Amino acid sequence: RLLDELTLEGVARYMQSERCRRVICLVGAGISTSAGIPDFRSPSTDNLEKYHLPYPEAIFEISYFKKHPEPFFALAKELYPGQFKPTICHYFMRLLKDKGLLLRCYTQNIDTLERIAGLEQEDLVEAHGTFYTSHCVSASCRHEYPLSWMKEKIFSEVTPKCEDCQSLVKPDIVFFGESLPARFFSCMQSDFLKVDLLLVMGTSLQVQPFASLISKAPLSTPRLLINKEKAGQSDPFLGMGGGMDFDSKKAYRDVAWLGECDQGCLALAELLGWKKELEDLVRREHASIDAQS
Amino acid sequence: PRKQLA
Ligand SMILES: *C(=O)CCCCCCCCCCCCC
Ligand SMILES: [Zn+2]
Repeated sequence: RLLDELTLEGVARYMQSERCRRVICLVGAGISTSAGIPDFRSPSTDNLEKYHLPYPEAIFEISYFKKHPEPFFALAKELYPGQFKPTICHYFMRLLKDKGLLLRCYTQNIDTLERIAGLEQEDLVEAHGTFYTSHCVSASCRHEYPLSWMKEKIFSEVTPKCEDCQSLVKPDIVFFGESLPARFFSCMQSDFLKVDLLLVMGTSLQVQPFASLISKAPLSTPRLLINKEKAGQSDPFLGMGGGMDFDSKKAYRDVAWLGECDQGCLALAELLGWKKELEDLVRREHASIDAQS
Repeated sequence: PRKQLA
């Protein structure tokens, strides 16, 4: 086994060893909740009577949306964060990148905080798209707009239309009925041949095909979950394909740290000697954002 | 593949 012990100390030791060079992060909603961004897959929200929808989940379906986009953008206004301040967990991944350890971050989130925290396009697989860019729905024009531009149109309740061709401009998220990004399957084929460590943060691993990513790790590859709850285990209510095994007598590589993601990454950082660097990074980045509204 | 809820 590559972990000397199935603890955070054990993972930290392995990370500082020569054996650990290429880290994949798998992240979800629980890495952005402390930034005041809710889980759009949990019981947030329900009262969409307003929008006269054929069925509830038509608000996030692509055919509906291209026909009647006003509902989605009005809800976008209600849900739009007052500020985009990435968390300790996002800045932790920036530390990984700075230290040469980050192979890739696969994210379920659309809130752009990974990019704001300084992960680049190349470092990221936005499994469900992002608000960071938007494009004109016309394939011939496909004009790109930044989030600031999308923000304004949303917060001014004026539908986003292309300046060049007056088409609708859709945020680059994956609505229901859209194809999952081809980059997801491309990168998965290539990345999991190189991975030395899977950091899994802020996801209960319920949405497919993202959940299946943990089965793509080599058998030897250590896997750490930072989360408010254990997750990723085999589910007998489905079949009975290599789920997380933390607590059995056959456990050899999987570790669960339970709590706020923020507190988990701080603890991992403290063990690695990075807590000061991480603190200094968050504070100057936060101040910088606070200063820019 | 396509993004489905159900
Ligand atoms: C597919 O799983 C994506 C689900 C989309 C959720 C609705 C979008 C919420 C709009 C608010 C944007 C605020 C964050 C940038
Ligand atoms: Zn256009």
